[PDB]
Amino acid sequence: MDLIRSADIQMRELSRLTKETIHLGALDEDSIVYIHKIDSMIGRRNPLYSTAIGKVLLAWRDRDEVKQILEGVEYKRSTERTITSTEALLPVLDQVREQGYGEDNEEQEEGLRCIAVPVFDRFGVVIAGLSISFPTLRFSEERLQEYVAMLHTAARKISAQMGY
Repeated sequence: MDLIRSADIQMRELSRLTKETIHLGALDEDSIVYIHKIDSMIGRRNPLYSTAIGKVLLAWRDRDEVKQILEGVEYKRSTERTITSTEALLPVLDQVREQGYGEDNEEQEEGLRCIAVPVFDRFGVVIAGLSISFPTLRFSEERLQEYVAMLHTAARKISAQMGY
């Protein structure tokens, strides 16, 4: 597929620029599926509500489609920070749409942080999320903003190559 071929190039570029773990994820019913990865030094499945990619796959969607997708989900509290109801998640999705990126701030695993941005198809629907990992510590608003800016560049190229 063309999405993975374009993504592969831009993900290798982010890995080059950042040395971080880069993922490409897509919606599989009521979970995310990792479809590509470039490692720090693919088929894995994860919750929609605790992943940065999950948040971006939902945030631009019709909010009735969202509540539909999330109907079947059994929320599980992984960590202190995990969002564990639809009612708690919908306001988070508002912020994701507003700011243009989604995050997982130790919501799946202590010590793990991820930041993600939407990848659009030719119609403006989010078809994948493109993310960057993180060990949590050296937090810099500056690192976050630089990471978001480079994700957006990468995603816009992938989307353009999709016909967006």
